[PDB]
Amino acid sequence: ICVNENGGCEQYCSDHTGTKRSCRCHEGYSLLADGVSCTPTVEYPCGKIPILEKR
Amino acid sequence: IVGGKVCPKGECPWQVLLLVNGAQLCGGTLINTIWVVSAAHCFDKIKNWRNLIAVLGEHDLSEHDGDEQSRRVAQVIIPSTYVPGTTNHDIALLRLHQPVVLTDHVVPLCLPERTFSERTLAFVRFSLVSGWGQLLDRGATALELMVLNVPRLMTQDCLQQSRKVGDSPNITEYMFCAGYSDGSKDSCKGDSGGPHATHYRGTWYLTGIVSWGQGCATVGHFGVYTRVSQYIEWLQKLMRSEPRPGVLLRAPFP
Ligand SMILES: COC(=O)Nc1ccc(S(=O)(=O)C(C)C)c([C@H]2CCCN2C(=O)[C@H](Nc2ccc3c(c2)C(=O)NCC3)c2ccc(OC)c(OC)c2)c1
Ligand SMILES: [Ca+2]
Repeated sequence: ICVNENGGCEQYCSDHTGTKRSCRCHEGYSLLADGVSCTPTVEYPCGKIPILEKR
Repeated sequence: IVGGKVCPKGECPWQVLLLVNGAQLCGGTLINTIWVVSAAHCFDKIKNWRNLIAVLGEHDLSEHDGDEQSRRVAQVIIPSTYVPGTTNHDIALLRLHQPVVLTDHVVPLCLPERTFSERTLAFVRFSLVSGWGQLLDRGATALELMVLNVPRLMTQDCLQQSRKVGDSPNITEYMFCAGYSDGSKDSCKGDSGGPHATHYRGTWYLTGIVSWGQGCATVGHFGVYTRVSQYIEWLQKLMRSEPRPGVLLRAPFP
């Protein structure tokens, strides 16, 4: 599943038993109930530009 | 950076400036509060390991505005496979003596997972390359942080599109080509160790390190970057390690 369009994940993707797929996030982010989207849990998460995010 | 533009202050917040005795050495990328990733070739001629400084939040080299943060580089970690004076395995992991403070001007770039990086990031065409390197081949270095958008090539295409030059190193599986063959836009020697940053679904990631080429913005030639995805496990294992005495440390690769 992960092989194609990142298994629908925003960040990381893990394959399991058959057609089971788990999305995950980098440290400083948590996964939303949709199971694909990652939301920041910290003030300065990695790979996001505060001055651009604050517009 | 040749053919780029000035990176607006705070839009390359993970960019590191490496200094030795106060002099411009290389670039680097911040991946968390205490680790910086740069190029192994940046440290080939170092004798004064205690005079290595990493500057975060830097933009204009002529003025101090208060957003700059200086830290001593406490450890330089290089792969066992890297040979000084050569091109392959061009990566260095730097441990800051004390953490940097995350602010609007100092933010890490995400070190991605190998899988994600190889099967998703490796296919994003364009990426940003940045530094205070020379503005032209045999030209003066920039006083303001410069940024350039460059397209990534598959190695087969790079080798086909390039002008067959002798003694020119091979493009290994630990490298990738990115840039332009028309002599208009490139990264340069002074940008060495700097980030090649990839955008994916609202977040930026570390895909490459400014490594080498056949002259800055040479026609028929692209810029060569260290393929960071190959070093994810190697970096992670070391960031989980306790500091060891001595600045330079050579670590087994793989
Ligand atoms: C063969 O190995 C070397 O040349 N090694 C080595 C060890 C140390 C230094 S240094 O001490 O000046 C340091 C402070 C940067 C250096 C310095 C001095 C001589 C050139 N140089 C570079 O740093 C080049 N950097 C560089 C980076 C990106 C690009 C280009 C050039 C380029 O020409 N075109 C576009 C992309 C360089 C060129 C050619 C190389 O190999 C063929 C190479 O390999 C690493 C590195 C080079
Ligand atoms: Ca400054």
